[PDB]
Amino acid sequence: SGFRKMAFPSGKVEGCMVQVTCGTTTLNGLWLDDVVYCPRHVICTSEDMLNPNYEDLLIRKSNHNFLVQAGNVQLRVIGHSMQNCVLKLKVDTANPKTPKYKFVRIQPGQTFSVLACYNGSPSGVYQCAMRPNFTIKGSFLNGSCGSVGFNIDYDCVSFCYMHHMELPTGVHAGTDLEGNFYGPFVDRQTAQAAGTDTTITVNVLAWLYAAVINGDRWFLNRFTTTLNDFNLVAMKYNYEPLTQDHVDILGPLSAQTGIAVLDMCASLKELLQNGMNGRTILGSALLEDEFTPFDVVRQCSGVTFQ
Amino acid sequence: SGFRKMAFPSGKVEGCMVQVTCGTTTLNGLWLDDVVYCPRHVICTSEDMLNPNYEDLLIRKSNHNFLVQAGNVQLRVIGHSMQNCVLKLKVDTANPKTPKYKFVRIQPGQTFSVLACYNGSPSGVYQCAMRPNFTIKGSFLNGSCGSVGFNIDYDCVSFCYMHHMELPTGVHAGTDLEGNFYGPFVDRQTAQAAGTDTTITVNVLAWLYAAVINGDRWFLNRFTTTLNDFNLVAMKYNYEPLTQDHVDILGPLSAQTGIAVLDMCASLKELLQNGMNGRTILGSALLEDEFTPFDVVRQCSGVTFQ
Repeated sequence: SGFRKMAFPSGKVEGCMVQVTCGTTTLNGLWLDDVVYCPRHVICTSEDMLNPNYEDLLIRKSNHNFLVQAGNVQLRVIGHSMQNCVLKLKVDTANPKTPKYKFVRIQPGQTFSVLACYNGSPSGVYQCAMRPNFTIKGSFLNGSCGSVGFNIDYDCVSFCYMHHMELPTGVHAGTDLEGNFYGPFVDRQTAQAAGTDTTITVNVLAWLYAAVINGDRWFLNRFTTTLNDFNLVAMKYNYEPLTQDHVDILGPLSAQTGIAVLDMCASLKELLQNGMNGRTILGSALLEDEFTPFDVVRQCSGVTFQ
Repeated sequence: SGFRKMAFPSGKVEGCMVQVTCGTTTLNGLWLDDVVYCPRHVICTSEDMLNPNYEDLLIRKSNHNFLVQAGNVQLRVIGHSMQNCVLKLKVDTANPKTPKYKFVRIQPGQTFSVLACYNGSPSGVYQCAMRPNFTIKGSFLNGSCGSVGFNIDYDCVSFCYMHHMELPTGVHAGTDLEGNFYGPFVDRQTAQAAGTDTTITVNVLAWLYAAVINGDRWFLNRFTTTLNDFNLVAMKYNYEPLTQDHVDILGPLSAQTGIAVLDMCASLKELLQNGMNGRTILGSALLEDEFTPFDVVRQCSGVTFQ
């Protein structure tokens, strides 16, 4: 029993982290096979970030201008190219620790683990979600760009995020591993403001199922609802509209607990309208939305990775 | 910016996890040098757990009765001994992935990372604290015993916890790596109830400093207090008494923010008496007590491990 915000084991990703320095800027890179991936703003000074022309700035950079260090050893850069907002630095040595991996572009509402790194060295691991406004609420200081987000299915690491930017409001923006930003954000130090931080309804419901499986049952009420009636309440509280696709995804948790999805929706509706009255659910005083239905099943079934 | 519940990178510990089977019971072991450490209740059936005589049960076990598997390969058990509540299984091969390590017995209030494992395979990593009642609030299913808790300082893993038991109330109990339980708990399936779940005051204060460093400043008030006056409020709310030792430990965070420790205490006192009025601090609707002052400094300074 017990339900915790749980990250994936990070060892497979630790073995891929390197330090990348270009001129005076140092950040992290991801070394997979004979390629190191990093944010293209490694080529920028802080002055450059205000209005960078990346193609022009890149002209002044050769292979030998990218210093790549894995622990205490250099890697030799034999080619480089810009793909969207990432650089691909070809090195002469394939990473002997390369795991099985894929690059995936995730949907808003999906979760992943972040290995926060500085100077190519892992500092910590935590769980994030891609918010509906395409930001993430991470923990990133200077030096952390190029840290990655990932999921693991057995022995395959699916990389889905690379950190690039901190917005003036303290939330975070980045790209997939093909270098395309999530949402409308750009790698320029400008006025970029995030849209509404909407709550991920299907994730709240999954977490309520996790609470029931763990004995936290006080919020179960005598009511049910419909999708359209629930969504009238979802909209007022800045919750994502619940769809039939979401109902289908919650099917297994509904079967395990014997609580119909729409009955759980009516419980959530009462929590939104009445608050929690100073009570807690799984040790939280607010409605948690960064566990997916898949996250709940994994943590409740003990799925492992090798 | 951003502050997250952050675990240590788990790769150094992943390489030490093995599966231990004795008879029909399978759990996890920790392989360091040529010794595998695991809970002694690996020798018990579920019936045995009601009133086990471990010395008697162990008589019926020989080296060859302990099946130890690292991934897909057996390890050969060449000796075994009981130390308190752990078994030490001597194997004929030193773990080639053994990190620099120490065994430490932690104090209540200190935090650590848990690598939850099943059948010797890591499933996830999360952050815990040793509660003042000597329980931990973890996430452990059947199969998870022998999972360990640890801290890392640079390249040295300090192992501090091994999971043994789930209490009927759903909280968790275990030992240090010398096999001595934290608190009064025993490895027997009996009525063991936890004492008061007291809040770790020095950790709440550290987290309030983390909030200020991140721009969450609404709870700063115009008041100060004294240790004795604060502790009159701490006692009413089941908070640990704050001591001068705690004040000294918070010194660096006080210096960085310019907020005197006793001024932060008066802010906390108002939060305890008035509640948070539906507001949040670092995304939490309650007062968080599982970050130590050291955890805050590390996460706020970007300390790394290699």
